[PDB]
Amino acid sequence: KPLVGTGMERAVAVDSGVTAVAKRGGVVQYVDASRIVIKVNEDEMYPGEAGIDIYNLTKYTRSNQNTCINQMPCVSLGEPVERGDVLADGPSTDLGELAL
Amino acid sequence: TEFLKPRLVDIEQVSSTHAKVTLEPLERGFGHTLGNALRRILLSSMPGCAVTEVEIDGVLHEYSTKEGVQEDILEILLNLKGLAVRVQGKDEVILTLNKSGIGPVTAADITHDGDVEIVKPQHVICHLTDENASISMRIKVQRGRGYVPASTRIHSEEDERPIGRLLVDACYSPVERIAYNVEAARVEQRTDLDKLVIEMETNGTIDPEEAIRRAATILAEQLEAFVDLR
Amino acid sequence: ATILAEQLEAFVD
Amino acid sequence: TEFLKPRLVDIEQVSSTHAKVTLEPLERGFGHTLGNALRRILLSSMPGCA
Amino acid sequence: GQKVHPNGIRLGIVKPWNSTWFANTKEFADNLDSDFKVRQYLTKELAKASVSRIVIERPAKSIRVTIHTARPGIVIGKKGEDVEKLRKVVADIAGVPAQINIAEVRKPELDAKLVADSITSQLERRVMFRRAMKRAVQNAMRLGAKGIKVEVSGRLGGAEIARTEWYREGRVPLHTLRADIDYNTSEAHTTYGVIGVKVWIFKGEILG
Amino acid sequence: EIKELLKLGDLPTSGQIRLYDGRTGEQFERPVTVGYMYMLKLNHLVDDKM
Amino acid sequence: QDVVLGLYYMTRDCVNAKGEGMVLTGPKEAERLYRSGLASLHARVKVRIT
Amino acid sequence: GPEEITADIPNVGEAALSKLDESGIVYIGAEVTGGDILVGKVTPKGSDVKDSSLRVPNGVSGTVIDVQVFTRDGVEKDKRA
Amino acid sequence: GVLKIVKVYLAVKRRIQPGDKMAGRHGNKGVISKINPIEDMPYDENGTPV
Amino acid sequence: RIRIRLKAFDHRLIDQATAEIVETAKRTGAQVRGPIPLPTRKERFTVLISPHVNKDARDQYEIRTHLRLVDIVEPTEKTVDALMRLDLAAGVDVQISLG
Repeated sequence: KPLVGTGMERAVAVDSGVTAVAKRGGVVQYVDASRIVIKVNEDEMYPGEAGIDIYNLTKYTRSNQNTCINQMPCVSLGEPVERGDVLADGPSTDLGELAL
Repeated sequence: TEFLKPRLVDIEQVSSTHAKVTLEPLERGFGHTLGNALRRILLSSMPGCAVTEVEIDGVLHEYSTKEGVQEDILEILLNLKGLAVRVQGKDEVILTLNKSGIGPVTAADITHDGDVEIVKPQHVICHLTDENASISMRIKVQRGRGYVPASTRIHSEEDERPIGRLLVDACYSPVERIAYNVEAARVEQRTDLDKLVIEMETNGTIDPEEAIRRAATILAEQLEAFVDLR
Repeated sequence: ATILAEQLEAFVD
Repeated sequence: TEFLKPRLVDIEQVSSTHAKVTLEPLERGFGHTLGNALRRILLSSMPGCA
Repeated sequence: GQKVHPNGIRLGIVKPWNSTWFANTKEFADNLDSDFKVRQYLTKELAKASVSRIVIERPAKSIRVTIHTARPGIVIGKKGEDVEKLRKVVADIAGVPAQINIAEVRKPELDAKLVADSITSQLERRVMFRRAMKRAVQNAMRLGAKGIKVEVSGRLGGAEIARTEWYREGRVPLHTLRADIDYNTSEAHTTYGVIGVKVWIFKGEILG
Repeated sequence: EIKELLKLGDLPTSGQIRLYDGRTGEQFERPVTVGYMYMLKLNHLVDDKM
Repeated sequence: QDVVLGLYYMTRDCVNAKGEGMVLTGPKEAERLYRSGLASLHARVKVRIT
Repeated sequence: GPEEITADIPNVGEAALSKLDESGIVYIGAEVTGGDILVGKVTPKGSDVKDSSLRVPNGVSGTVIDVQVFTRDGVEKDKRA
Repeated sequence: GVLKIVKVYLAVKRRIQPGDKMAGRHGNKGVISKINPIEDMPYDENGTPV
Repeated sequence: RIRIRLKAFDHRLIDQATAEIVETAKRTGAQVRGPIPLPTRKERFTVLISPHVNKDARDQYEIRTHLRLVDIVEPTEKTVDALMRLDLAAGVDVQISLG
């Protein structure tokens, strides 16, 4: 988390797809050892396909420059998230910001 | 030779960790000498116990993940490296942490023995989320000084240990911050004397008068090479 | 050296 | 928890009023402790008459 | 049957025990039986893995096994997959909570038992016994044994008249109690019969 | 605004603190600048070049 | 670069410091007055040099 | 002939069969450094055996985090496959 | 075509050492030279090392 | 008073255990009685060493069970409980008994 940033850290850390930005908002079930499980609020939820969103976290693996790309959940269990919000911090990210 | 000798007159505990201590009376000019010498020794060479080997069940390496927890295993090893333990009799003990159920895993959940004292009952380690999840780690707490890291302790270890024991770096020194001040002493007949106000900040495990006594013995036994031989 | 040792001679073990 | 005691290895006596006390080996960051303590005492505390 | 067992004579001094527990006359026999069982099982399992010494140690109604092996990788397999498997079976054998530790044997050429096993294996796969013996001796010497002796006996080269042959190198003092004499034995179940292999490895003298 | 924010915290307005020396225990003259810079580790590591 | 800054700060002067206009019997006690804390590194002074 | 994936590594002694299983290949995890053996991979006729067994490069350490194997339909011993 | 296909993924953990390269965001490159102890660092009067 | 009966085959180990127990006692409570050595049981065994026959051929083994009697005169709140988490080294059967 850069103490002196410019505020463009948020847009770069979201728009580069290294963090697990929530597709549909709602609460959470948080099995998470394997995947973040998000229960969807009813307004964003389709009539059929009852549906809860299960995000795959990419754990310790090889990047193209032999660095380590790793995602860690930054939301707890039973915590509201909105559409477009971040859920898992990628490499060099801290709560959706950009921490090189 | 009209010199004097100092004593530890008042030892105030501001908290359980951050605690000042006076020294009185010091001679003229000696204040910064003893303060800087006790600072260097008290930051470099104090003995304190720390976590060395962590043994979690159903684990392969430290870069895996586990069932039912928040922090990953590297996060658990970092939060265990921050632990503050205070053993009394032995110099190498093995603790046990067993806990199931939804909720955070404090340091107060370790099934203590008699001679180990965990002085931080709000140190968080894990965040167990599944009620069917369990975690049973067996920590090993040695005792030394300085900084001995995992790379050097990769071949240094003689006692052939079995494979599966994660190696945590050893931050042995329990002193983190120390500042001294040379005030003006309130001596009823002398005005050219001073006091030394050492302001320690410990890990909670070390007793400040004991730390000052040990640093003084270290300095005296180092200077005996100058005293006796030439 | 003996000045400093006698100065620190008080609170040792 | 045992510390390294040194041996005083050399007194290169250049003149009758000159010396060079080569001294080895100490723990990491102890040479500055001993040297600075002795230097401040020898500068501003050693008794004598003039 | 001239000679005293080199391990057995030294258990009080320089050599330690394998089974390391206390029990009253009531539970002792049972414990022994359990130990025998578990050890037997382990031998059966970890034959391909080079295993030297199983050390059983049971405190507080819970069995702690310690397997000394030259290659932990084959005993452990994937990290905590094979060991874990072993553990439950051990527990079953005992009837108590089990705990397996695996000590890595540095220098398997200097471990006597391992050497013996190797020799036996060689014999089984129809090598010249003598050449095997030589190899055993030489290797140990190279590794830094103060001395080694090996002995093989019976139906050597499938010969009708059985005999014993033995190679010593360095010094192997057996009468000297303070000498660290790693002794052990094995048996090659060949087509012509059994061939017993003894091997003494003198690490050095202990001073106390 | 940097000066005013340094006045909200209890820090000196100039951005510069007097610093002592860990070796000699005595003050550096002419107070020095201490602050927090966001420093990065670039992937030119020395035990890939040796 | 660093060493010319250390020299340019060392051999300079200011119109008042600790030990302005005192007299010194050699360069050895000039360094002894700088180390003990009785003069400043730049304070104009009559010395006796050879 | 084809090359082979076996621990029965030659000339080299009880310094081959170590961070591996009885059927060959590094056994996962471990504190491997330089000069170790990861995948026993050597052929006969190549008293005429050799050591192509992919080892660890000089100067590096590490922990085997993952082993992938979509090998020539046969990699198995009698049964891990 | 390819027969035996075994890929093994090591993971070295490199710390920091004399010789690595660090840099801020402004173009201030640097090769980290000495990894000092905590004691020899310049501490301010509050006690924290830099 | 808490009487403690340490029993083991290895004497050194037993001694080590005893010391540890004392340490455990002494920090928490006060006036530990002391480590009193009782008589050692030397349970001997003779056996014929031949597989078939040779009766004068014999090995005479023994198991030396050592006893250490440690007593604690004042059981406090802190002290007695301290032993629960404080398990001793393996191969040493302890036997605490209050009153």
